[PDB]
Amino acid sequence: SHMEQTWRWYGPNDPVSLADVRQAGATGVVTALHHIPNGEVWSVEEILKRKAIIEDAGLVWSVVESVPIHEDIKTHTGNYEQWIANYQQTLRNLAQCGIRTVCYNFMPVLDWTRTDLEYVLPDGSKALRFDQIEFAAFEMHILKRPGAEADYTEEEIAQAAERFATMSDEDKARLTRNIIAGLPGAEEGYTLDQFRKHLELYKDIDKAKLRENFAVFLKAIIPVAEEVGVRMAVHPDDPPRPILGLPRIVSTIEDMQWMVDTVNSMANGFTMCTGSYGVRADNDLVDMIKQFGPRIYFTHLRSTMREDNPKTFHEAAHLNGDVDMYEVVKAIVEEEHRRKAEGKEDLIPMRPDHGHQMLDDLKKKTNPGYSAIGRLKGLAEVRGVELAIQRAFFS
Ligand SMILES: [Cl-]
Ligand SMILES: [Mn+2]
Repeated sequence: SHMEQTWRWYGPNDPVSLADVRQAGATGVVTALHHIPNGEVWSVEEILKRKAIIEDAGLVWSVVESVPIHEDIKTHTGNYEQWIANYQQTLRNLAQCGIRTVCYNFMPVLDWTRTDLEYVLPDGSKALRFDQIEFAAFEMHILKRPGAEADYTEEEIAQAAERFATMSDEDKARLTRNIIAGLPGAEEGYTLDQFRKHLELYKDIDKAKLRENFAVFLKAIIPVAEEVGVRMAVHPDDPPRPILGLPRIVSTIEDMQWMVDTVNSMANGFTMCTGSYGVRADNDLVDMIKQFGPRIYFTHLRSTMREDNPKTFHEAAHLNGDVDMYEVVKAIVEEEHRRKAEGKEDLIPMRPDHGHQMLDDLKKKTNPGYSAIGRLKGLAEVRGVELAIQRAFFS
């Protein structure tokens, strides 16, 4: 109702139109210049072009998701210094164009990851799924990573071998593409061989080293963001665990603390993605929001559901997953009101993030799962929750 409601739109080629976005009840658009090569400067011309198209539809461009971080920066090799300078200039250009919140991530090699993009739920809608056994089967029988076995239980290893033996040729190829070709919003994509040799760049990069590399990026980027009035909002790892023998360092409350300890500036902030942090039961989403609320500049309000094997999860309906959406939204609302009591008024933009593929969208080739109807539904659900919290607690 007064909640800042935003919606990820991929641009002119997105099958979801800006008219769909408005009718969904979003007033803001989340987007990026996906056609601009990784690490290159986003020009004022290109930024203003996307901005104009959005304003044309009676919308505003609210949040950038994402400005991609080149792999050279993550490995601290090659042309990292130039890429950093370009990132800095991109932020200057964005700010000069009046776009002041930037979502980004530091997931190395792979971005957000699923094994199944067409998982049929009991109601017939399709969800995204990370099947731990499918993922083990890929790692040990397709990628054949030495020695991936350490990441798994004896039971999971046995189940993987069995799942792999039931897979058709096409099952194996589709599983592979699902994991490495890049899901919607990802700025990296690989063939199996490209992927395998890219992994080698990380043989001596452990959690501590990757943090060092991230610190270099942050200490260079944040003062620029602060100088120009842009706020940075880091997106968590998805899933928030170390996969493929690579570290993942934006997964827990300790990682959040590490980022604040590393760069104190308030320009160094967070995207509270409840779908990603909520994958693992030991993340206390409400406490995360209570402790880091002043630095939360963007939220993704969706839910996953852990299955019998707690590392297996699929995307749930927004109000029916592991995320206690009531408590999460209450905490966000409480944070917005404490800003207002500090004499400010600084709303936290949200987007529904992912939705199930349902109704008319089932007959379509969609961006997984950035179909419109399921995301409209999640947005409507959270809108209702937030409105009632506002009235129950802040009227
Ligand atoms: Cl969205
Ligand atoms: Mn998210």
